[PDB]
Amino acid sequence: DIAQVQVQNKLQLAMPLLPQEVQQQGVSVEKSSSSFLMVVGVINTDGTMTQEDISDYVAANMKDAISRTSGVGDVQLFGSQYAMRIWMNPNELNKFQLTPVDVITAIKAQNAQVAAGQLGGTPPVKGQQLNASIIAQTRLTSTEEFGKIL
Amino acid sequence: MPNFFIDRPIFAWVIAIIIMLAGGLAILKLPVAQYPTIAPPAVTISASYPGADAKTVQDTVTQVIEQNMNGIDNLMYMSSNSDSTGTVQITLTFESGTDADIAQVQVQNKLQLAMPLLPQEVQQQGVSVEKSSSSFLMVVGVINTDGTMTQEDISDYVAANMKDAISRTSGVGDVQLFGSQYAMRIWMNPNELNKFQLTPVDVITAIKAQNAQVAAGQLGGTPPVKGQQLNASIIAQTRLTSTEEFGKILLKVNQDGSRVLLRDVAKIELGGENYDIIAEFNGQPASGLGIKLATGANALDTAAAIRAELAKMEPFFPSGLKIVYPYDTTPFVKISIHEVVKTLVEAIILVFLVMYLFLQNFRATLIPTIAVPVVLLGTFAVLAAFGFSINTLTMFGMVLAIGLLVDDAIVVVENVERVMAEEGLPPKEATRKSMGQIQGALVGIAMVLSAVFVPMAFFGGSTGAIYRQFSITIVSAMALSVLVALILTPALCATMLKPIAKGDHGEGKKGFFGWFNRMFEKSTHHYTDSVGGILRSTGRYLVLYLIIVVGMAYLFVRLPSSFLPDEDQGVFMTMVQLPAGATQERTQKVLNEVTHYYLTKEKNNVESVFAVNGFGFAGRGQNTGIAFVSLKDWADRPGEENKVEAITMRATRAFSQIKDAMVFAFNLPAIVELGTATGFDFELIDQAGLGHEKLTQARNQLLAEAAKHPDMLTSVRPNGLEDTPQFKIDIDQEKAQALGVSINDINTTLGAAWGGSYVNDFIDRGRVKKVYVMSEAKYRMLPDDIGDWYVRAADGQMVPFSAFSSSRWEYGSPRLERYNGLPSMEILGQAAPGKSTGEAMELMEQLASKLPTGVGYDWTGMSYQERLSGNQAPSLYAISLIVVFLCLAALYESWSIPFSVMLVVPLGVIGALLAATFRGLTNDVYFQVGLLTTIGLSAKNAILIVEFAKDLMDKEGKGLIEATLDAVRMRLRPILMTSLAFILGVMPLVISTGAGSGAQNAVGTGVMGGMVTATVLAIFFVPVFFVVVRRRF
Amino acid sequence: DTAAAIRAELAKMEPFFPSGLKIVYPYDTTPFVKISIHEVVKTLVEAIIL
Amino acid sequence: GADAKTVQDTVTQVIEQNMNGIDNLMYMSSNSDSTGTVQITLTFESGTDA
Amino acid sequence: LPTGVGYDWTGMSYQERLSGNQAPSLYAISLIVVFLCLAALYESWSIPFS
Amino acid sequence: GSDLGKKLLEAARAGRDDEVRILMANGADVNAADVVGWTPLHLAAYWGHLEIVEVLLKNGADVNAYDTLGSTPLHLAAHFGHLEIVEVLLKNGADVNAKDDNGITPLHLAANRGHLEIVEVLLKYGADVNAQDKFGKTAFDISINNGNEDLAEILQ
Repeated sequence: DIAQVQVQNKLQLAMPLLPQEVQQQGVSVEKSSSSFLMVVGVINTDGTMTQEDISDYVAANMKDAISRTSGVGDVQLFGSQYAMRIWMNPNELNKFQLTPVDVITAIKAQNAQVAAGQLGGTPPVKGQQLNASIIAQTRLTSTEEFGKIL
Repeated sequence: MPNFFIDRPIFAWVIAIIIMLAGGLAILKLPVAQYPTIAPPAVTISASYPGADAKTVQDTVTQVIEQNMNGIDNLMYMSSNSDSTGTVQITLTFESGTDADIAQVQVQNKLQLAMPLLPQEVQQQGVSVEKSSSSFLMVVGVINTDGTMTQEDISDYVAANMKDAISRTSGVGDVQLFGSQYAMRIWMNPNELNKFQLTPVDVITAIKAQNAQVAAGQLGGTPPVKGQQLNASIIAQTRLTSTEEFGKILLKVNQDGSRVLLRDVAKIELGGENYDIIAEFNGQPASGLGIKLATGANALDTAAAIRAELAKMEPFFPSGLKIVYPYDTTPFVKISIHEVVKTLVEAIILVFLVMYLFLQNFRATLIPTIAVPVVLLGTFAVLAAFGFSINTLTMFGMVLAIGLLVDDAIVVVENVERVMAEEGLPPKEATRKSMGQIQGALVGIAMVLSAVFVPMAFFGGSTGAIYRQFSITIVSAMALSVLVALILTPALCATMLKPIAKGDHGEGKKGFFGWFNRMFEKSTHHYTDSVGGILRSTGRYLVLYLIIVVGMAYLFVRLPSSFLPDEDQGVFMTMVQLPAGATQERTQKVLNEVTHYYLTKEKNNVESVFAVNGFGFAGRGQNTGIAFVSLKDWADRPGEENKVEAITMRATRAFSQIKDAMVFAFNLPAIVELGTATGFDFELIDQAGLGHEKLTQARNQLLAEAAKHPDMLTSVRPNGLEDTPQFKIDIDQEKAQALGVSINDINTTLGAAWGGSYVNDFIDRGRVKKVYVMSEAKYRMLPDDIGDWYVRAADGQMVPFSAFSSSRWEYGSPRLERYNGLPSMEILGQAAPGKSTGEAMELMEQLASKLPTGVGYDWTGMSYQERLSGNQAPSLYAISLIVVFLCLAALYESWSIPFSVMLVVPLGVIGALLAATFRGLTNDVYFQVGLLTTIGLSAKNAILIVEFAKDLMDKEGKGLIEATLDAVRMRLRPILMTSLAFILGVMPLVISTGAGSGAQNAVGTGVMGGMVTATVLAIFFVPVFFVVVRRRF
Repeated sequence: DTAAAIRAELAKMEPFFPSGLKIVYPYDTTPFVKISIHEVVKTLVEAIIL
Repeated sequence: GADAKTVQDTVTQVIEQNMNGIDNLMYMSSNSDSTGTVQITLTFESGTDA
Repeated sequence: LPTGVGYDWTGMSYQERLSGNQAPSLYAISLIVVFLCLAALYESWSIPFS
Repeated sequence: GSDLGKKLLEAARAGRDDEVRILMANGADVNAADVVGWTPLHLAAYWGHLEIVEVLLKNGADVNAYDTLGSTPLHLAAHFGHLEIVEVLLKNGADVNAKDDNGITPLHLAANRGHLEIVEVLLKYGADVNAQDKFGKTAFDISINNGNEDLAEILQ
């Protein structure tokens, strides 16, 4: 424990030096044995479930609840979560005089959760009878909403 | 051993002396706290994304810190609560015995790696991991009579000057603050930025550029040239110190040469960081800071040092500053620990005089007055060596041990006084001859009592941490009692005693002593003849045993369970909850009414009121509110009508008339950090990706189905909040580009205008304070003033929010709670007055099986511990019974004899079950420990009867009946002495009103009620059981 | 103890699995360490019998 | 780049503001240079686990 | 010195006066503990005094 | 503002028929309004609690009532998919071609989500398929941005 603490008191000096493409993917520091304690498989007896679909269910509904278990230091996933993988086409990007950076800016501008504020906030005025929370943008939550991105 | 300490008495003394010094070296060094740390450790990750809602937080801060809390040791919960103010609070909970420091670093670290997943607006405000105790040793409030100040000035004077001064205090721990220290605020008027063609974005830049700190370097800086004789640091423009300077920073300069400033656009002040917490001390605008003490520090000395640091600074600060103490619990700790010391010294006095009533000898009475204190002081030493402290538990553990301490002394004293009278022996030989009857009995009693109490220390939970205090204390107190009974007491009886004439059973000369001796002999003859008549006829007095057992089992099931009683700590609390969408002015109107009540109708009992708006329990919104009501000293609140059990009911009945507000007055629980009320913390979870709305449907459904069983469920409450009105702005992405507007400018405008923006840091009097830029209230209260806000396009032309956006209303949660990563909603409740808790548990985990698909349940709080336990008590007490039977067979050298002792358990239990029902007490932990003490001393009084008898049948061959009669004759005297002494010492604990009444009574009622029966029933049934078991074997 | 905590937490999810999902255990060393101590327990019992 | 007083107002005096509440601490010194470098040296009682 | 200007020791100079204040009680504890051992071994309050 | 309107409002969003009819028996204001301008009709439509909406307008509740922004119970029933309530509010005299401050009719709110049943129900009663919000958007342009072909076929 104090070993992990000493190790991770030295990363706190290095993380500022790493690129924002690493910090944003998540750095990990963990006690662990080198061998697997146990492997837990998930299958669809009937069908209609691709590896992607079982991997997502596993990563979402059963992985974070096990890594919180006491004794478990590392949990590897034999698959991966879902993600709005956005496959692009250069022959349709030059046709419109675009580039990947212009797609990225649009995405991280239109998929956002904003600190809009608070109707009837604080400090208020004398004679206010309303209090409410403003809502401007949200995360697009689906596949058809990423298509309407301008 | 004892025969060693007869010709070697001085040796004994130096032991006693030592274990007195070792005690005195502790009472000076032992910490004094009201309760120890029994709750499971918990650390609260707190964050604030300001100007936000519950889903923004839930999807940016809470779901992120929750996916990255991996690799934590001894974890139980991952609870979470996200609010609409932007405050997120995640609560972990680690098993008992877990170190809080190691856990806290594991959390801090797994979070410091999850920090570059959150926005660039939470990192600035930062997240603050800290331990959860919710136990304020005391609160300190600061008032201004003159009225010149506000909350934000008193709070700043408290932070810049006092918080540090009282943090260096000895044993002070963490220091929390009410209000906020100065922060300079820039209130913008959109019609003035609309005039100069500006936005609340060029302001952000003008402030981030003209308040930063810049580095330059040095003159003569190495690597230098040959001949340089000067090195000197260089200083470019640094941070801004005064508000006036902030009015000089330049935003633009028009083509006409006019210079635009902030003074011409904004209104600059020094206010607070968050205007949401509003404190009032009896209507006076006030502030304050809460103090919770460190681990291993005396609360009394800590509070006396705080009150001294605050008087050391009383004159320095301006006129209009008064220091007050609304919430202080040390005036109750001093009493609650001082009202048991006068109980112990009263018990030693009562046994000093009982032993002058029966023995009639000054010297024979000094012996327990020397032993009992030695044992108590050695008990304090053993507490110190183990790290334990002085509490209401570690003291009420040695209070209801005092019987086991007086018994092991007067047993030795009166037996030698009996031998000296019946055989004319001198003290030395009489003590060398008596202890030959008892020195095995005391060891067996030690083993038996160790088996009776030790299992209580393994109970496995939070309650285990209480039972452990009790068990350690009593076990140490009896282990030292037996030792001083084999070490010191005999050496004292061989030296301080005085010889007397044979056959002098005790006659007295003239006064109450002659009448007493004579009536005692007469009543002893009567009791001997009565017990003989009983032995002549069994069945009766053996079928009455089954009557007693059945009645005891009947009383044991009609006795409500509990944990710890609520008592009068001199302070209580009041909660205000208005409808959803309620503002600060309404809640302050309600709190003014509450204060007016408490200061007009109950000013004879109430001394002060500290009303806090925005600081409620189960919510920090604009809707909630709380008040800490402080009362006068108990001497000024005589009677039972001026206690909290009554003020709470009057206040609740009076505030039930407050319309459009749920108001609730309640006393403080003994363990604030713990839950109580025999309730349960149930909670629904969506494990199939359902929304919040379907989960609300399922919750309302389960509730509508839980009012169907009022036979075992009374008040099934949702602890959270119901959805409320919220404002939705739906931007049009097309018209934001056609008019040439940047959306990251639209959103920046909206947020910095309506929610606030931490821009930068500035200096004030050598201290760092924040810079907030917000819209003036007048312009951010209602819709239809949105369009008054202009954002500038790239063409230079300024466009209103009306061209981009449409608006709408939507019912949506202000508070979103989680449990172990998954969405969730908590449910409270309590079983009906006649039913248990496990029955309600099984019910609404049968009702939950009828919920929609994807909705599960879980138990938290005090209900999570009852599932990993429940079968521990019978198991541990069964192995205790086995150890007792074996330790008694080893003592009597027989497998049959032990039962004559094991049948007096239901004698001292029914008396307590009767007293607790006649006075209306519950099955508290104090009552259980009292049951065990009565059992212990009943078995101690019975073991010696059996030992004496079995010894008269072997050493003398007197026979069964004759031996039994002579034994009950011998042991009658000390039994009454013990019972009477302890009953008198405990009577005050039953008469007690005011301070520690619910605890002193809970202890003494049961102790006395069970002792009367274990006395007047054990002198008749144990010889019956002895002769029965001997006939049967 | 860790494997038990797991095989429990999994049981805490099966009722909420969609139609078709099944849990399998293709690799676990613990079924060997509570049999290797059992075949020696019964051995030292046979020892006192003999 | 910061001078000796800026770091006191920003770094040293806010950390020695939080360093109160610790177990078995004999004393604490601090130093604040002109290069911005800052040191805070806490000294605990003997026998304490570092 | 002027008012509001105090002094305190650190380093080895903390331990020097800590020991100077420890020794008085040490000589007493080590004296009233040989008294008791001798009284024990010989069972006389006079032998230890002599 | 009155003690009967507050109970009506607390009961309509809760889904309690006996209590709402009892409140209306003692002379409760069915056209009461929350601080935002939402009557028991608005809440019954937002949360889909019929047996309340049929019970309110039977007692003179204003169906075409508009809140502090211009939204009517249709906008709320059409934005969420309550057909049993849309075909009822229209039967009791609800303006299918209503317009709030923003100009959005129940067509834009039923198309932005894709409730083709309710879009059929609304075009059955004369919903202008060429109306506009303040941005210049018909239900057709909305169906096209969302990319729903069914609605594209519905509007010809």
